[PDB]
Amino acid sequence: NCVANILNINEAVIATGCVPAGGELRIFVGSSHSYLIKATSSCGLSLTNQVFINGESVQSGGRC
Repeated sequence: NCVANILNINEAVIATGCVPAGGELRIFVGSSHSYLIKATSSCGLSLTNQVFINGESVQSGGRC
């Protein structure tokens, strides 16, 4: 499996979550917000037809 992490403008881990193999999971980031993270065959994290904001970035926390 793969891990999904969300960072803020300062590239600081603000959200965390787990993502299955070849799947996707929505993580909670902010007082009231969330972002969907899709895991590719190569554990590549990416958004689902959606864009980021405030510099929100995604990082692979590693293995679940």
